[PDB]
Amino acid sequence: PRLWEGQDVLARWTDGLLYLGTIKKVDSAREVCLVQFEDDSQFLVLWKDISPAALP
Amino acid sequence: GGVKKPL
Ligand SMILES: [Zn+2]
Ligand SMILES: [Zn+2]
Repeated sequence: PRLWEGQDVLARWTDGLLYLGTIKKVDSAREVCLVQFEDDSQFLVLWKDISPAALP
Repeated sequence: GGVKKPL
């Protein structure tokens, strides 16, 4: 899958800035992921705000 | 999905 649990990603916050995050659980039906950030916080992030932290 | 753009 293009996204998976434990994948390192870049996620856009509402400020418009990208943060390094880690995916914890993916919900393909809602195009949403659980992402945890360097402060251990967790958010739900729409797929359109997620990109892999790795080039193909 | 993403942004819908016209041609
Ligand atoms: Zn910690
Ligand atoms: Zn979509």
